[PDB]
Amino acid sequence: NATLRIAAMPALANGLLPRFLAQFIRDRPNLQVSLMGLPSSMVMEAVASGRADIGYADGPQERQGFLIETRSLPAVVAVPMGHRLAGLDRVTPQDLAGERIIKQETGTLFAMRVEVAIGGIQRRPSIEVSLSHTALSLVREGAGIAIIDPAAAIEFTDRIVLRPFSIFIDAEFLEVRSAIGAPSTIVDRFTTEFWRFHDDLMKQNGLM
Amino acid sequence: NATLRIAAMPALANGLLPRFLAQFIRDRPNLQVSLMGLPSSMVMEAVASGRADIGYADGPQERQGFLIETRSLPAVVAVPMGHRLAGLDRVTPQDLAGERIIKQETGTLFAMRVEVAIGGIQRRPSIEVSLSHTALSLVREGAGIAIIDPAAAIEFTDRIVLRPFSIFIDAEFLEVRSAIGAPSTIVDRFTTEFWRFHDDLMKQNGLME
Repeated sequence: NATLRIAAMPALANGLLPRFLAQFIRDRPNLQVSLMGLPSSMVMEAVASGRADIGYADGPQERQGFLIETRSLPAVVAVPMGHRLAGLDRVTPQDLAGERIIKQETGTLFAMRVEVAIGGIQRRPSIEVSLSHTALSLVREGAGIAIIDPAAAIEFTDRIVLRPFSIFIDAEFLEVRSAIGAPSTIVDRFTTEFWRFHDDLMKQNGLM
Repeated sequence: NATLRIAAMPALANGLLPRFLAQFIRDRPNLQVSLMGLPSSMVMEAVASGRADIGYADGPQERQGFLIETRSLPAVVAVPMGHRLAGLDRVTPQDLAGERIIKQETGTLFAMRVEVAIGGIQRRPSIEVSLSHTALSLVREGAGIAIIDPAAAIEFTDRIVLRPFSIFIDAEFLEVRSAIGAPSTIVDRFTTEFWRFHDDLMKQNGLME
């Protein structure tokens, strides 16, 4: 009960999770925590094999053998400060014509659906990245714009403007636990308080 | 129709490279760039197979068949803003006594050597991570301390403090190119201009002398 082993996709594992963990451990100085950043596929493996107590991954995943909590967050467009797209309430694919859109080969279903959504839109030669965080870094430095999940965006909210994407595309987050896992109060408390933290943070910023 | 393909380890791929890339591409409007984050082992394969023009990996690495430029910088101690250790000139292992030191299990020789250097110090039950960026996030959020390479932590210096580590553990960065690969002026430009960008920034913060 003084053990908390977490496996998560690098998205949450590098943003919202360390942020919430910092608050969660204030009560518990003797708590031994492991926060491992893994691909979504290996996150499922870590939970199933018992190497991790909680798993966080990108949907979709096969549910057999797992207890799963889910969230769906609409796609948003991230633009530099003062960019003309900040003048809109809702950004369409056509509004991206002639922009330098950062392409994200992250391997998620979300990223793929996003790229086809803007498949016929004229654009300048891209910068193709492999991480959502890297894309946002380039937008912050003014190298272009990106289409993302809002959870990845929230730690860039000061130097970057967000707008809802006109195409209805949701990013699905999974909280994963083993259906035959060991009863744990600390895991119950963490998973419960994290979603509350997540939901409150997203709703406060008009992202949910 | 020039395309630049760069594979890099988390240390440079997450911070310094994107920041430099934004500057490098602004007056090259029709230049197409790919920046793929990969493990150091996969970076070597990316360069060896031609799937990447330039490679950036942790050291040491199998040199045979490559053209490699080397950087080596001392390990620094990353503490939260206003932490007690921020008032010290150098941080000794004994100075880290009773501190929450985020354990980094990244597979690098640097991180492994680091964990050996502080294995004789009694730490609080810390937080284990597999990503150096996760450790830096935790330091920023005030969750603990971390010994890390300066080039990966330089992007976090807005909210964290870097102090010299009294044990001289050097992180080795490699610029990797195919010895067989055809000559390229855009690559010659990027590689040398990046190192000047890297060196200047490290010197500006006393992380390089």
